[PDB]
Amino acid sequence: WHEMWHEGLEEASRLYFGERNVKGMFEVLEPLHAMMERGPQTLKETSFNQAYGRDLMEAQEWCRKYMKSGNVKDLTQAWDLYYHVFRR
Amino acid sequence: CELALQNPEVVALRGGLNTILKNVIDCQLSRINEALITTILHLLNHPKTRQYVRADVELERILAPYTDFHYRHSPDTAEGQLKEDREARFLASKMGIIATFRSWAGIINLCKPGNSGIQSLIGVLCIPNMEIRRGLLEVLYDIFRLPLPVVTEEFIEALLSVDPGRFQDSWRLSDGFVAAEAKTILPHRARSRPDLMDNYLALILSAFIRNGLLEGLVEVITNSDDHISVRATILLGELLHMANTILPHSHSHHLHCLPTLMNMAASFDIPKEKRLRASAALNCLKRFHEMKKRGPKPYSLHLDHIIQKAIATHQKRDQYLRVQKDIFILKDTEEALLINLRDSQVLQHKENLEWNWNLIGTILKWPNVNLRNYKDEQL
Repeated sequence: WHEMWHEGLEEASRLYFGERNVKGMFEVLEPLHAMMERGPQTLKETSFNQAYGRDLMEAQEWCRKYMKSGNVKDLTQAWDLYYHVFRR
Repeated sequence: CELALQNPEVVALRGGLNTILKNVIDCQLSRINEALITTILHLLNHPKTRQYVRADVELERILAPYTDFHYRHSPDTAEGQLKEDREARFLASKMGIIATFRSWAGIINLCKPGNSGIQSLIGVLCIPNMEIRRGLLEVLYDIFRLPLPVVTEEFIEALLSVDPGRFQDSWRLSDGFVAAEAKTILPHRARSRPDLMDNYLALILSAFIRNGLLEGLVEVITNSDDHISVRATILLGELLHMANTILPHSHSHHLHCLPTLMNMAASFDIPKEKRLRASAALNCLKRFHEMKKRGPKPYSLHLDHIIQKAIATHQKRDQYLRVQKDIFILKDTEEALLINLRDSQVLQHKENLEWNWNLIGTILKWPNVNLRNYKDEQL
């Protein structure tokens, strides 16, 4: 699970910062948003819940604060959370 | 008579200090501000609230030195009868900015005046100071977010917890998120009081009508139990002193009142500790802090040896009158020998291991009727 979020952040950040991506960035993120509906079952899946599973569902709300106008301060907290979990 | 002439002289001195630059008249302006603060402390009833508004408007220009604002902040904490309750937005965008920039400037006089102003705002009222608490939330969070490179960042974090005595509807946005971060990096005696104060505030919020504002902190009560126990589930790391400080503060919070763990969180905390003790030998060493709460004798043997464990259990007493205690220690040594035989009977003769695992059948019925678990505590 935690192996794919590396390139999932490295693509979705660098497209938006270098190649002027607007709608394709959500297309890159949407396989990752269509994954966490099955739920944790095992011990490693519980460790992923207690290690990272607090800000992955919440950051979509920040995306819901981005779709109305496209503000900067309504999205940079999600970038802060992504840059915090990327190093971890 | 005299007060109406003294307030006009202070207003003229403030106007002359505002009309000045003031490069060469900085000491004279500081002396005039000290004299005005002494006159306001001697008399704070003349003539209206316009002088306080002029002093609050002149306080932004007096923070240039910034030693001149440290004497003016002391006057606002003595004449704060109804100026903060009427006009709170006139200084909320300046006092919080002066308190947030005091850590970057490195001034003790600017750090003491902001703490004195925060204490004067916390001691007067709490419902009327909601805007001042919301405006100073970033200055209260920057001390907890930058405590690694600053030495004075840990002083404001202890003073910000004294201001949140009620904590009902003051901020409700970053109060519980930063309270569990400073406790996992401070010492045992410095985090034992803050965790107990947070548990008392959560119990007071659950007992009052604002039960929904503190019902989501159980995960905040779980991660502090997960930073020493569930931290070695994926990858083992140490941080041994941090885990030992997090286990002792959690043990003190569980032995202080225990109104939060019972009864939907203690069963999940005991199962996580049982899974961590049955995972490896590194995570199984945190049980002694679980044993130091009621049956404390963990420093008797330093893992050496199996023959010296009975001698350590015999020397764990005083031992003036240990007639029954010697028989209890002999029974505990015989039970440990039976457990060692069950461990050495792996893995085709595990009936004794199942007898040791199911050895709490009559002990659970005896403690529910007579409340006597001395043999269970010895085992």
